[PDB]
This record gives sequence, structure tokens and C-alpha cells, in this order.
Amino acid sequence: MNMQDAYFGSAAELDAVNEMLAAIGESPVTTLDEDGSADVANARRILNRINRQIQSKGWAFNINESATLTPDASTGLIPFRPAYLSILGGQYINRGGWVYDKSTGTDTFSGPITVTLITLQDYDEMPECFRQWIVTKASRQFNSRFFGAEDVENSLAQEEMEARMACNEYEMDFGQYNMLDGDAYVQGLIGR
Amino acid sequence: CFRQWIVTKASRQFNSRFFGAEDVENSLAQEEMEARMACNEYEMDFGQYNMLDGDAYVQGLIGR
Amino acid sequence: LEECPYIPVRMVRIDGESYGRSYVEEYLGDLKSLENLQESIVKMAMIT
Repeated sequence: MNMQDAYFGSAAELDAVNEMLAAIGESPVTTLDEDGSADVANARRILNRINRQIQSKGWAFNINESATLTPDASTGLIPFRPAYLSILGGQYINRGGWVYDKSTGTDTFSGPITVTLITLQDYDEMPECFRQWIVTKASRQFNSRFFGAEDVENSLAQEEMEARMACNEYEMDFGQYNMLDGDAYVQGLIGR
Repeated sequence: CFRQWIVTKASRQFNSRFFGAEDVENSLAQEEMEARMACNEYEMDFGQYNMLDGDAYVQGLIGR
Repeated sequence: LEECPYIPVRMVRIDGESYGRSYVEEYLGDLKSLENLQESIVKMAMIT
């Protein structure tokens, strides 16, 4: 979603589909809504699945360690919406479509609970390095499922590996992790 | 993460039992392996197992 | 002044201060650093 301009949310997603089409040597499309077909529709389905697969892995920018979930007002039930890719940092297991607690055998919560949450975020609002990886991985998966060529898959495998490294460097640059002053245990030992 | 592993493993099996292509099986073999790693990391992230303070026997030895 | 039963004795005296500083303070930092290293070494043996 782009609140500044709704065009950017659709133009970016058009290019992603328009780029996976070129992975198998297809002429670009102009309008996504007015071009149904059975090939664009397959392309969007793979792009959607790959998008949340990479996001659910957990990165320094899409992980919120201080996320809170308000458990209603009268009842104490937290709905387990499908946007929650992974709720960790506790013992919450999605018992019956609601947020369970495992450690305490309860489903109702008195007040908001803090937890490390990963929320499904739109493709167009990802880092550019991750946007390239999502498209390249999706196009590689879109080749094997439907076209299934040989030299195309060999070339796409190299591109996905090359694109994955770029995300790994950005993940390190974003967090700039430290084993002396950023480390959660050595910091105490350094103290003198 | 577990849902992706279930689907990828099932689709890889569903190929071999019924369709049985060659390039599809090779591609899905790598996909299933990658999905299994993602579930393994989630297993450790969820449990946060420790060999000093979470261990059932070493924790007793730490006492001084 | 010379003969008072209450004699406050201090070591390592710093001018402008009402009290002295202990001798261990000059080496407390090394004691803290050695404490952490010795702790972790014993911790590894218990894992072993």
C-alpha cells in the first residue's frame, strides 16, 4: 500500500508480473486488470506466495520485537489474522483461530501483550534489494512450473543466488551487528 | 513456515506418484530442502534452547 | 588535637575528601575482568 499515491502500489506490482513474463520470453503486457489470460494469472499467484515466503523468514526490518496485540475489550480473544506470518517470542500457537498461550492454558487475555511479530507487508513497500529477490525467485519458480526449460533455469538460478547475496549484505548493513558492543552478553563482560 | 513445507513436500510427492516428471522433481527437491531449513530455524527461534541455563542437568551444576 | 581517642585512619588519602579510598579500588577493574573470564571457564567444564 502507498498512501502517498495509489498509483505506485499498482505500477510496481505490474512491473513484477511484467518481469516474470519476460523470464520465459514473453512480450510485456500493458494493463494487468484487462489482460486475464491463464499465464498472467499464474504469474500473480506465484508472486503472492513467494512474497510472503521470503518475508516470513525474518529480517531486521520486518521483525517488530515490541509489537502488541490488544485482546478485545469485553472478551479477551485476539483473532489470529492470516497477516501474522510468525508470532514468536512467547508460547502463542493459534489454538482455534485465536491466540493461545501454551504456557498458561488460557485463550482470554486481560490486557495487551507484547510479542515479536512479523506482519505480512505489501510487495511494493519492500527494500529494493528484497524486491529484486522476490521477483527473480518467483520468475525462476514460474519457469519450472509451467515452461520448464533447461538453459533458462540455469541462468535464473545464478540470478537468484546473486540477488540473495544483495539482500544478505543489506540485512547486515541495516542492522550493523556487533560482537563486542552490540552483543547481548559480551557487553556485560566488557564492563570494567 | 510449516505450511509451506507441507505444501512443497506434498506437491513433490504428488509429482512422483502421479505425474512423475524429471526436471520438476529435481526443482521440487531443492524447494523442499529449503522449506525444511526454514521450519528448523523457526523451531529453534520458538524454543530458544540453551545448553547452560535451559539444560536440565548442567543448570544444577552451575549452582555455586 | 594531638591526643584524641577517636582517630579516623584512612589509606590512600585524597585532598579535599573526608574519607580515604581502599587499596582494592586501584585494581577492582582487573578483579572484575578476571571474575568474568574465570566464571565462563568453569561454565564450559560443566557443559563438558
